[PDB]
Amino acid sequence: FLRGRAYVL
Amino acid sequence: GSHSMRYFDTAMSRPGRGEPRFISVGYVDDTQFVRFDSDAARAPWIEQEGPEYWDRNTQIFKTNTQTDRESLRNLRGYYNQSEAGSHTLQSMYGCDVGPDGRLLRGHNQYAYDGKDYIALNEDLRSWTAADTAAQITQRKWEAARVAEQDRAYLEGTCVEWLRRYLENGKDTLERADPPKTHVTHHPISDHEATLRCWALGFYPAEITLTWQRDGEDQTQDTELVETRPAGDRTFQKWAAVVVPSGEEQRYTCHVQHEGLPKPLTLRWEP
Amino acid sequence: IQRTPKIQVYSRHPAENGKSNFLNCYVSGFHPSDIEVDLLKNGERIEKVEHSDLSFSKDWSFYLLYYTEFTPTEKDEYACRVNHVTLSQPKIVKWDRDM
Repeated sequence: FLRGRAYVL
Repeated sequence: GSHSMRYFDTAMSRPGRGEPRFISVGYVDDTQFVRFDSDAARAPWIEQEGPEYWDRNTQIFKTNTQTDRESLRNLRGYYNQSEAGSHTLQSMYGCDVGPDGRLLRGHNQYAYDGKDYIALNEDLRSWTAADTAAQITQRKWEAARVAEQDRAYLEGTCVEWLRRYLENGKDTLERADPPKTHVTHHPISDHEATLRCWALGFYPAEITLTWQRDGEDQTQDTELVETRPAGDRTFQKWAAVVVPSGEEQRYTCHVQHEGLPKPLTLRWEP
Repeated sequence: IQRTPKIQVYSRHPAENGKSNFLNCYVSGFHPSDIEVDLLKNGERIEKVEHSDLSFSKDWSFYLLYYTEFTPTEKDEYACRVNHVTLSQPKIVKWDRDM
């Protein structure tokens, strides 16, 4: 199950 | 036994040829089970998941694509790079669990143009930044409490879905296929020959193939190819040593693999 | 900053003349990800070759498997031809049944 990216680099 | 789930994500810019391509591929152990690709015009045990699963994952992929696209813009700036070149952002994340399904450890790390950039530490609470650009990312992520969110995924979602996949895919995922082995012999010259120890049809990929001479490891003298995929779920590998003609019986090939009732010791059989 | 591909050419199953099989070209250890791979039969490019989905190893380097169904014969020669930014000229690796 994919993890959503919390914040841009 | 123990198992992992890992996603391998690649974003690559391509100035003049549209927006950056994003691809994410998911694995359980050495088995790929899903692929998402922004350029797109899955495993059997995953097909039974149905619409709620796919919609939510597709949704997450789309949002991640947006985010990785803005990350690429930021990274270009952090490194004073022109808008003309192609660049690559990669990440690997997932969890390792034990036989009981409990978390052994979590992973979430990133690389830019092939170089380590930032990684979540084993504690799932702090970051290790590779350079001053990654220190800016670290600052931002500390401010926005990113580690807390990634830890929630790793401890929760990751472990819980790995457990489900293992149950749904148990006939394959929990099956180790042992290597089929043989030793071949090829004269190089009148005075030397190559002994090659083969391992074929094994799963998972992890394997140990070694040659001994008189019981001492021939690490330096062994040519060992990288383990390679057969295309049918299984893997292959070989190890070769050059030996003086007539001395073949001083050499033994040793094979360790999870699928083997017990370790093999092999010799050339003329 | 760039890493040149390693190349292995081999069959899915042990090769037996006249028996249907799969010819593989595994390219790995390379960076960046753009790469050109062709399977050759007696010097000529095979059509409708498949490939795996772009992935990478723990050291971040990419790998791909290119493959096609084939029936080996005693006469026919097979090879893999690879180009990458790190290569001045395309590298050719011949299929050797014993490797």
